[PDB]
Amino acid sequence: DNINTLWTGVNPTEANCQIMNSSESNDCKLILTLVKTGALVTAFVYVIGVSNNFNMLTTHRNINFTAELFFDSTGNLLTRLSSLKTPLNHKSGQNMATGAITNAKGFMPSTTAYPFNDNSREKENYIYGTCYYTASDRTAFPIDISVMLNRRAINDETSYCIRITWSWNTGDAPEVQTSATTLVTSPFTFYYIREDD
Amino acid sequence: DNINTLWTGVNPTEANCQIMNSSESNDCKLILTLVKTGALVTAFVYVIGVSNNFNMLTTHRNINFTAELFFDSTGNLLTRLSSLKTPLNHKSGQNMATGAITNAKGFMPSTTAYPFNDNSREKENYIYGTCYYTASDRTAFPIDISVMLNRRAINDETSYCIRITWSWNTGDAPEVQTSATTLVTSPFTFYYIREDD
Amino acid sequence: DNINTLWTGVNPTEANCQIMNSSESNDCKLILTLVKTGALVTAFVYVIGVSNNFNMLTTHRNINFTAELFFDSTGNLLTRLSSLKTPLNHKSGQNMATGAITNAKGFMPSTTAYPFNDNSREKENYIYGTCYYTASDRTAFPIDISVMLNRRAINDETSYCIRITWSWNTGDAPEVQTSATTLVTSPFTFYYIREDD
Amino acid sequence: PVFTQDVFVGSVEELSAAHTLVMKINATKISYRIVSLEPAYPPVFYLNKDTGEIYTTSVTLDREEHSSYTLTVEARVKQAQVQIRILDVNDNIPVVENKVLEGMVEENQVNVEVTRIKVFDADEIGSDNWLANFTFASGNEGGYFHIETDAQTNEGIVTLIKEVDYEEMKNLDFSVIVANKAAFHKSIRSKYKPTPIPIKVKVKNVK
Repeated sequence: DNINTLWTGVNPTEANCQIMNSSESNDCKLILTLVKTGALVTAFVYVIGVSNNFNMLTTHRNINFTAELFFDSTGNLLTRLSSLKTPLNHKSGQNMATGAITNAKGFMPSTTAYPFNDNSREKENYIYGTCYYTASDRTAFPIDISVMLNRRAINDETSYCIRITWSWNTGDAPEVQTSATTLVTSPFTFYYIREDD
Repeated sequence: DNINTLWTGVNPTEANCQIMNSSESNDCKLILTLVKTGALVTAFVYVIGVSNNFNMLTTHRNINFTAELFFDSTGNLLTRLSSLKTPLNHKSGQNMATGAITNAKGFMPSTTAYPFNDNSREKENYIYGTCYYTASDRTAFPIDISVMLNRRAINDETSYCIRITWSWNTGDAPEVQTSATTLVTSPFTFYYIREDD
Repeated sequence: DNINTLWTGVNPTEANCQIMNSSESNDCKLILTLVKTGALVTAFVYVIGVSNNFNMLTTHRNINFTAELFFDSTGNLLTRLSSLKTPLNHKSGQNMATGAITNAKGFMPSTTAYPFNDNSREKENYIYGTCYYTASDRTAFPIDISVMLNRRAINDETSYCIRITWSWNTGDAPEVQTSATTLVTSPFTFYYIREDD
Repeated sequence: PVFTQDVFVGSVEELSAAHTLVMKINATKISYRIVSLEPAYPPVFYLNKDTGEIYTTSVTLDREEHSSYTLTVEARVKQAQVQIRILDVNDNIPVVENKVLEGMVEENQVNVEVTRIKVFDADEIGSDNWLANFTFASGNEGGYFHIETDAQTNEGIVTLIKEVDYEEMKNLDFSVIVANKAAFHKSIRSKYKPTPIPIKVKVKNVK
């Protein structure tokens, strides 16, 4: 039943994404899992900071960083534009099932449920939620998550778009430079209606 | 594999539920999906505004409205009593699979888990959540959701019941009389225990 | 299909767990359902009070109580050490299926995503959420849930850990001595990457 | 049709849920309609033209905004008048209006007022939802100060019933919590944050 999962795999050895635009190389680990549940897709996403620039964000009061994933008509990840520079694959133990993928489209968000370039239905393309950052003092700091599905496609080859924007705006940063160790968020689980296989 | 879904379809052509009893006809689209996951059922629900009387609710500080689904002993929706007037069915692409339904009883709340007319276990029939509304200014507006399961049967043909009550109470209405376009709620996903097939 | 569920059952006749250390016997019923969903496990947990000392927790303004589940290398529930004193099993109707289990290992938290004895990845072992306690006057008091996965093993035989702590610190006590009936927490659902079968 | 009464009276609770049967217009097919509504805004009542039962709509009622509604109705001509009074629910927390609270006690005095604490509640005046119930959060464990609720002004009167020793330099400073006499409605319960308001006690050095 491994064919029904599409994930980046359990914690990879090296950084696998470029979220912050200031970083020149892979700066953190984006763990994203997609599981088919009948007529929906359950997404299970979070981040693990790697680069010092990304980890330092916790020492700031007003942050907002976005991971953008794009997919073509076959559901394959467009690495050249998507932040997650490593393609998604099926489950094989705790790793990616190195091999060809055919039903990637089945995991992609439905365009009928979530239309492209239609103002009247815009509000159908937004999901919201909350994740938590565990502080070094054993306290949970909220972090807003805004998910945009499709809506806007930059180019011709983009057929599906998933933008996950993490944000937080407080009066006291979760950590201080001496206590900030790594920016890790609790897994965020959301659902969306999936495109036909 | 499509039998594991019972949903209203994706963006029905016309309104499919009369959520406001004051409305002379169907006034909003209730997008609801039920998916079997082993011992649980995942329900995935949201609302799209159609009629002007329902669309104007965005302009009021305090609002509450309930969508009620009553199902008979064989799991079929009693349209003449419920807010949503179209019988559910399985997935078929992004539409409803027109055909007879016999396994609907598996998508209904379990009678042993959510009892009828039993005060000692009354509290077991309550679930809660938070939807979001996308304001015209690109800001999230929470809406509290209370989902009651069974717990009362209006008439003899009601074997199962799901009541979804949306509501908000705040000091400023999310919109104003000029900016309101439509009332679309961000998806809500909840779970419950399912009865034997 | 029934092999994909691991639950305590629905409303076991007698109390099956001991949360409060002060209790000399089982003080409540812990309803837990773990369901395989691709590369994840969907956990669905709540508690129903039985003993008077447990139900009286509804009268205190600040409360907290923890359920610790420890599993050996094969996933069998260590009754002697855990808080749930009834071994988990598969689904048979609305009850536990009496019989041996061999695929329990698949349901436990993955030892990779949630490693033992590692401070650097510590933050990745915590999930956070909120449930609701419904009052006798029909309120909804939020209960903060903190879940920790296998990030510490107290004994040698422990191979998987799941510690779920409920807490609240509110303004007015939910119930008074006369109105207090039982402590039933609204269902809490969370997700965790599962260990390889 | 002929109405059975020129003036109908009904009542509904504040924050009533949708489609709560408010009342019933009696007359004796009979087709009803709402001729006029004062203050006409928002549309919080619905008249079933077939049965004549006035319900509440999805627009939740709000008493502190509108005290009562006046409907002019017709039946199928004659016009009838209806008055619908909204019944208050304790859905607004009291907020302590006075800020700098520094009482001045006189040494070795009994049955004397220490100070006054003004309070504000947006709930209906005179009802249990409006009166303030005061509890001593701290600073009066020794049983010196007693607090009462002046319902006329909804004010917490703090008085003294024990002789005090100035030379003892008794730190009589205290702090209180404020809550309405009736239990809060489910809307704001679990949102109630009992932040204590302190009050300082000053002792006169009687010679």
